[PDB]
Amino acid sequence: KVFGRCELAAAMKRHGLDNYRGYSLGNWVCAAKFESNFNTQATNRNTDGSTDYGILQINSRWWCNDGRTPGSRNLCNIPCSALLSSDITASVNCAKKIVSDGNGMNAWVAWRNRCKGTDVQAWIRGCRL
Ligand SMILES: [Cl-]
Ligand SMILES: [Cl-]
Ligand SMILES: [Cl-]
Ligand SMILES: [Cs+]
Ligand SMILES: [Cs+]
Ligand SMILES: [Cs+]
Ligand SMILES: [Cs+]
Ligand SMILES: [Cs+]
Ligand SMILES: [Cs+]
Ligand SMILES: [Cs+]
Ligand SMILES: [Cs+]
Ligand SMILES: [Cs+]
Ligand SMILES: [Cs+]
Ligand SMILES: [Cs+]
Ligand SMILES: [Cs+]
Ligand SMILES: [Cs+]
Ligand SMILES: [Cs+]
Ligand SMILES: [Cs+]
Repeated sequence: KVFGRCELAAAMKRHGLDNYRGYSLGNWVCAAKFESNFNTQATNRNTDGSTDYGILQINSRWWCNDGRTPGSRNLCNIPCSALLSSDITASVNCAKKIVSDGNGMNAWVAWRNRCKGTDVQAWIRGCRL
């Protein structure tokens, strides 16, 4: 599913992302935009052979199981396919773990390069919420 921005913001809010570990909802929406363009079915293979899945491009090296990533851990205890669901619960639950791992949202390189320090509130501007 391709979410609308206000639509996604609300679903993130519904699932407790808003200001989770101190990251305003704008941050999570901005990260989603640049990771997946709000597409739950997004996949992208990494140079190291792992693959990133879903709205927030969660990687199969550490977080989810895909069966083809040697050395990986499945720390979210989830098949990577569950991260492509139209329901964002699994992605959200797994992102809470990631953002708690010690480096905050810097875990998402695109966040650091494209959202960090910017006017992230624009991403939720006008949204009912
Ligand atoms: Cl947009
Ligand atoms: Cl294996
Ligand atoms: Cl932090
Ligand atoms: Cs919260
Ligand atoms: Cs909040
Ligand atoms: Cs790409
Ligand atoms: Cs790629
Ligand atoms: Cs990637
Ligand atoms: Cs990547
Ligand atoms: Cs990515
Ligand atoms: Cs495995
Ligand atoms: Cs593994
Ligand atoms: Cs595990
Ligand atoms: Cs789980
Ligand atoms: Cs850690
Ligand atoms: Cs870490
Ligand atoms: Cs990373
Ligand atoms: Cs800035």
